[PDB]
Amino acid sequence: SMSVKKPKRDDSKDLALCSMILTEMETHEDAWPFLLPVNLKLVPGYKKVIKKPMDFSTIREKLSSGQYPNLETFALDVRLVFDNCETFNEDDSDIGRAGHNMRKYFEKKWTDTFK
Repeated sequence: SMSVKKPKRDDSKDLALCSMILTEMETHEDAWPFLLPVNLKLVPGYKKVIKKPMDFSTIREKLSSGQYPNLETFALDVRLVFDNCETFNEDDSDIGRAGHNMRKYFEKKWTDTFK
């Protein structure tokens, strides 16, 4: 509350460390469904169903231009990529499996770097 604060966690490396995670996600062999925005002209149903599209290149641009206020808003966009994937793709498909694999890969790096 006013004039009463928990000890200050050092967040000075968060930007660099999120960049590193994102580089690791970009270079994973199962990243291909997520590297670029889904083409809303060429994929029937996507635009109406997926209210907030997200992909790795859009997170990279947001990260590089100071559009994440803190490391949690960064994690929320990464998770959105996988939540969108699950919304639109059957679990038993190449893309559905890719999304589960990448979400696991992310959540481990996230815990190991920050928890």
